[PDB]
Amino acid sequence: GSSGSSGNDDIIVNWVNETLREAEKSSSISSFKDPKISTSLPVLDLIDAIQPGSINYDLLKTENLNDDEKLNNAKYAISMARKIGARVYALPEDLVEVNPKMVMTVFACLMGKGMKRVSGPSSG
Repeated sequence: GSSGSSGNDDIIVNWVNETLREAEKSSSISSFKDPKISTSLPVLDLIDAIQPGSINYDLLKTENLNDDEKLNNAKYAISMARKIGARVYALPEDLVEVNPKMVMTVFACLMGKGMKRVSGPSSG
């Protein structure tokens, strides 16, 4: 749930964690500059957590990845985004190096659901 202050930019991380927690995922992040992101674990699981059936670990690697594999993972993650409707403008090449320069549109776009507004003072 959006328990807290729905709006801040720090929620971009909390959400990712929660969303995965409620989904019972083994992926997560610590900050916009998280290492695990290199494997696209938190970025891949985050999507599935919302729409089960898209991400198929079967095709994924998530095992001793490398400059080569790591990439394929980045390209796949972004691919799904658009599939579900996450028109993003970034490159999987920079994502492999946990670069917040391109990821700025990665998570942000996904967080598009978080930020919101209501008429009455409702918490959630």
